[PDB]
Amino acid sequence: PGIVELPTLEDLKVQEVKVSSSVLKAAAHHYGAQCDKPNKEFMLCRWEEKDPRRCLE
Amino acid sequence: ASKVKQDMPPPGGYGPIDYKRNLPRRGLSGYSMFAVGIGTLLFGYWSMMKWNRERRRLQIEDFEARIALMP
Repeated sequence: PGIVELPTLEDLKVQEVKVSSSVLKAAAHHYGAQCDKPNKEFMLCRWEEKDPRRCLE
Repeated sequence: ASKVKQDMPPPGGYGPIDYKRNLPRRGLSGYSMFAVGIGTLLFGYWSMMKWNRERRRLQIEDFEARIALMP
């Protein structure tokens, strides 16, 4: 029934945010205030496409 | 040939001895106890109201932190 398309391992690499959960919780309110626009763009893409392979950028 | 000496009651008489039932009343009225209980209940209700509303606000704050972190 057709092959499944998958991104290459090179396409999945990105600079990683490597702080623990407590750091994120401490900074969460200001992070949601400051980085709102790209996060909302990503969530809209995610909930409209219904496919994680289309919202990687 | 001295006087007769025998175990006997003392001159005049022995002191009166109690025998009747003695159970004092020793209590508050029912109205006072009911009033104290109802007052305690109302005070507890109001304190719990304040604390539960504060806890609801705290839960909302934590949920908002999770929402911020989700993307």
